[PDB]
Amino acid sequence: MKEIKGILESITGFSIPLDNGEYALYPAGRHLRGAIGYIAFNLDLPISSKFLDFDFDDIIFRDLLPISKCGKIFYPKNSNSLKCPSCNEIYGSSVLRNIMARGLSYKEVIEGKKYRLSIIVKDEKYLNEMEAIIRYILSYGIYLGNKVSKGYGKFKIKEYSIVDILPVKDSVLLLSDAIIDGEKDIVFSKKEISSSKFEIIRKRGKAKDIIRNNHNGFGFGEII
Amino acid sequence: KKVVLNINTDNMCNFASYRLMPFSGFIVEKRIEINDKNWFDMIWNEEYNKMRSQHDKIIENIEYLFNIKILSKNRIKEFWEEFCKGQKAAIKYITQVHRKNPNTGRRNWNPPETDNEIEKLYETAYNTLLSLIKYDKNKVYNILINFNPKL
Amino acid sequence: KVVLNINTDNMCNFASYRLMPFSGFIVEKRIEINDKNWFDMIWNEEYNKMRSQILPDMSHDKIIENIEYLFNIKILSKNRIKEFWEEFCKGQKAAIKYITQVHRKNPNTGRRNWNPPEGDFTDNEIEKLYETAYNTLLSLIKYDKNKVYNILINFNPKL
Amino acid sequence: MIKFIAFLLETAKILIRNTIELTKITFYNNSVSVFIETHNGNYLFSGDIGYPPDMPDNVDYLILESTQDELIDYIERLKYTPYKVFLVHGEKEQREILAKRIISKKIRVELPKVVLNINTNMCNFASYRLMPFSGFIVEKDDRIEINDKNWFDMIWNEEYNKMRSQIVAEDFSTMALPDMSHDKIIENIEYLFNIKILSKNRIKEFWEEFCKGQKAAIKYITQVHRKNPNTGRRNWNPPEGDFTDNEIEKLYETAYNTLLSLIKYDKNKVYNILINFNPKL
Amino acid sequence: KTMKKIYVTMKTLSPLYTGEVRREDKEAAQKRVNFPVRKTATNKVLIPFKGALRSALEIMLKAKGENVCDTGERARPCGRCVTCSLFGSMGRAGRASVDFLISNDTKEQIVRESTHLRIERQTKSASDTFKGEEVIEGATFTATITISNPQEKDLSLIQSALKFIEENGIGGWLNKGYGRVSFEVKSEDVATD
Amino acid sequence: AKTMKKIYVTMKTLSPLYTGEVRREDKEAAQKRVNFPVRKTATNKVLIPFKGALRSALEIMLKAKGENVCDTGESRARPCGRCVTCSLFGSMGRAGRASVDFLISNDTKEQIVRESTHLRIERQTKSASDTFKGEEVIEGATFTATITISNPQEKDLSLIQSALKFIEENGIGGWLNKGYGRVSFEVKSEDVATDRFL
Ligand SMILES: [Zn+2]
Ligand SMILES: [Zn+2]
Repeated sequence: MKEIKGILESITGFSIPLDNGEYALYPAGRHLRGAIGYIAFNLDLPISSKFLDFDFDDIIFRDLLPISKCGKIFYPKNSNSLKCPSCNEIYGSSVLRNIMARGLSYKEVIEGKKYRLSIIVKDEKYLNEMEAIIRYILSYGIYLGNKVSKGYGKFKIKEYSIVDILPVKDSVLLLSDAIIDGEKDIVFSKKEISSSKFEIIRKRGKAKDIIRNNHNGFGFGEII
Repeated sequence: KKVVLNINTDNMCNFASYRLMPFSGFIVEKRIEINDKNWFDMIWNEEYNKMRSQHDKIIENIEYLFNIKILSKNRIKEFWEEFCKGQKAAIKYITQVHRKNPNTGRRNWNPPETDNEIEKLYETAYNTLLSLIKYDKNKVYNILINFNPKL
Repeated sequence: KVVLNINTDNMCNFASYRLMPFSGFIVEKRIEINDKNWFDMIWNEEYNKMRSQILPDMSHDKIIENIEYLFNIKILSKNRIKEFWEEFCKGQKAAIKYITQVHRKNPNTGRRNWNPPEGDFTDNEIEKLYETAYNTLLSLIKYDKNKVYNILINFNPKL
Repeated sequence: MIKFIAFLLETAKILIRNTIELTKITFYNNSVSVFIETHNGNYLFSGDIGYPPDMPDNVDYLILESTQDELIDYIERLKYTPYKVFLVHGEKEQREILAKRIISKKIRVELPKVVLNINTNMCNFASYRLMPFSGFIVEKDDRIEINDKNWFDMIWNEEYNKMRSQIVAEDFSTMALPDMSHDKIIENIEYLFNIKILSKNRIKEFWEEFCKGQKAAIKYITQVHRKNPNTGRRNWNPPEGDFTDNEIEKLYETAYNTLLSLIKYDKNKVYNILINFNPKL
Repeated sequence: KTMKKIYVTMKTLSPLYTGEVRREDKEAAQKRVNFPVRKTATNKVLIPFKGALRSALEIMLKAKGENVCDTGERARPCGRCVTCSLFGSMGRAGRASVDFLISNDTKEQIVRESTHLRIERQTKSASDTFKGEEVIEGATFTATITISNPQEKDLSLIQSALKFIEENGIGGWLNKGYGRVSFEVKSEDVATD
Repeated sequence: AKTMKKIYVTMKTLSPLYTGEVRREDKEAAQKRVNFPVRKTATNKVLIPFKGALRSALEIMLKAKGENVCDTGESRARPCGRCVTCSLFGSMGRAGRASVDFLISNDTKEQIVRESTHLRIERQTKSASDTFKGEEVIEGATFTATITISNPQEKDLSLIQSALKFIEENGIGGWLNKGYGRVSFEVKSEDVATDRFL
């Protein structure tokens, strides 16, 4: 049970359009999965062959919450923002920046900031599978958010560290959105290359918050 | 007493048994660092900024001025932006764009699509939107929705 | 390591940061930082190698006072100060030759190529003002480029 | 123009007794050689030699090869002897040994961005003519030129002037100026703004030199107000009006005193003063 | 699988303009510059680089006679052309993903505020002026073209569209001389890391 | 659609040539050593705005013939999108067919840009009241610009050459009343199939 800890810098800005008009303040781990899925698809790996399944544990992509100036990690309930325990920074809406292109109205979060990579492999076969794509993305670049082909959302890894997992026991604070059948609306997709099938898979669950026993886990539902 | 260099040491010539490069410097004292002009343009900007830290009649008139392009979609959007900002920004905005420059004589309104008629239509724009600056914001929204679809 | 080979006089103060406008040559030698003098000496050393194979001292305040006085009588105009800046910038032997050229009393005419003084002065003293001008402008050549520029932009800004 | 690699020829861009007409191309037998004609040239790629071959009818260029007597026999018996022969496809010393004999028959050889000399002396040392020179290679966007230390001296002096006249001593950094109330500052700068002594460029330049400290503003206002000894001219714009000569001087003095009195006011205060006059900054 | 990587270096030979798209940054620069250049928050200049490629290949391959749809106009990619297979269609994902053209340089070195006019033709005098910002010449920009499942007709089409960008220009104000550039290209095939 | 007209224009100055420096930082850096710097590239080559010269030349000459050509000269005016200058140089709803490159010189500043000394003389005293320095591009300096016309008609060549004789008569750049900017044009025209890069 190892990890892939990483500081990723946005070279180009990124955009993820949640419902009713809201945009993601940070890139989610579902996008870090999806992009690595395309990457493995073109790298001919068994990770690629498995990425169709959502319940695929082993390799789990926690969301990419941002790093503060104090070398630590921002934490989010009822607070559409991010705060850190050093209490130095509030990362929020101000980072959105509305872009009016030709006929296109959308918003993105600006670049120049740093985000976490944390892929908790449990079996070492998929650790080697993950090492190869980490040594790929270090070479070229990963594309998170919409408009990947236009160039939006390039992240360069500055630090590829193969760290080790010490599990957690609590009954804890959700870093992302659990899927318990609570009240948070969580929407995502299952775009299927070599089937020409796209489906928007919608779910409900818990917001990003207070949470209590087994907790055999914890990339929508993450907690620490 | 220490020295640190902050300019690229890669695109440099070789001549006369010394690997030399002509370069422009900005020797800073703190160590003694040698910076280029990009750092000096930076510091010059950032010290600058630092110092730089410190009712049917209006419908008929707006329907007239939409066709001869005096008031325009950008003008509707920014006048409605001043109204949505409040009332002081509205008076400041229409005072600013009605402000005929005493040097050149050209107003900031868009031209109609004589000079007496030009002044009369620009005054019509002033009394029209300055009358509109006092009404309720819902009425301003419904009148401005008809001509600019977005705002 | 890196060695600067420049005396750090003429350092201004931009906000809270001390600052020097400067031009030089990165030398990958001790990664030395060398001035233009270096380049002139090494150019002439390679010229001699290639072809082979086939000043009085005056105080600074006295220099300001004398250049002040000679500026007021218009012996040292800004045309003279500008051309002296050109001939000093070109080098020192050029500045020596230029100052000897303007100070050389021509044996056939008896005329110095300076500008005459404004005002009534005896011919002996007018000559002594000329010799004073020779002494200061020659003594100016012993200094570096930076103090020469800083001295003569108070009298000809643009020089 | 032949570019050596085989043999490329740039006129049609062909690369090496009936006549095929593409650039008149015609293959004579070597006992095979090709004679190409173009408006700028009559080139001959001979190939190798074996004894009575078939030389073309004027062969302006003759690109031959050898590794010795037969090469020269073929160098003769060709009407209108070539301008330049080319010695290819052989060992270098044997090519030079043949080439000495093509020079003895007075025929020129060449053994296998535009660059401009902006130089100026000569020496006759050894077999070749020369001039020793240390210089500079500039690589402009369509030329590559050669210069000496006089040109480097001129651009070095231009860089020194451009970099000295770019940073003042205590600008943007951290007394005895005049003092006058805000109301008289209003009346004076209104009056000196209608007539053009205090104009929007001058208010803007006061704003930049005030943001760069009080002393930069004092230096700017003094050098604007400094009357020349010779011309007697100050760097103000002339007032538009009758003002004969003495209230001209009192009016420039009013501009001097009003700006110098405005200097010790607060930065936000002089900002609220100036934007009524110059809306920009 | 093979993945084409096309490193695209662009030396500008003419002033360059691309309008800022960020609305709050546009009103932030509007009191100073009427036409702000599209910048980063890293303070770097990026240029849109896919629709120039797609438009170049569209007009060129159109007049060659290859069946392409014009994605200028109600524009709808088909899914059939060389253009829809290369750069993308509605359903089928684009084989080519082309980066923004970020400069190797920052903004205080390469983009400068400038002056543009509108001159009356009878009085021969500047009737209007405005501060549009513009990118200096010789400023080198960089992108990577990520092509997946390549054909043999992929190198030539990308360099042909790059030469069409070299003659038409990139960015905005394309008819008053803005954006005339040159391209240096370096290609590689990557299959296994 | 299938063809483009290419107009290689080589222009050689028969007079001193002044166009103004446009960039604020370049101007303010050279508002000290010279007071009217000319337009430079950062590759140190002289820029001349060419499209407005041709567009102005065509609009004056076509209003002289009485054709229903508009005028984008007055403040904040409107391209009607229906004239021949509106078809050639563009409107607000449609772009211009004739993409007009900047007049790029083949030399740099030390070869063609010279500083100067321009004066203002008092009429009664006959003395120099004012002095100011201003850069100019020399006579005999030559420049290139490529005008590329997509969707060509028959008359784009004739209108572009006619505009170039009008530019020769009036001048190009600034200080046109003092004799600056009088030039001569040479044109090499070529028809092009648009797919020649394939
Ligand atoms: Zn299609
Ligand atoms: Zn029109």
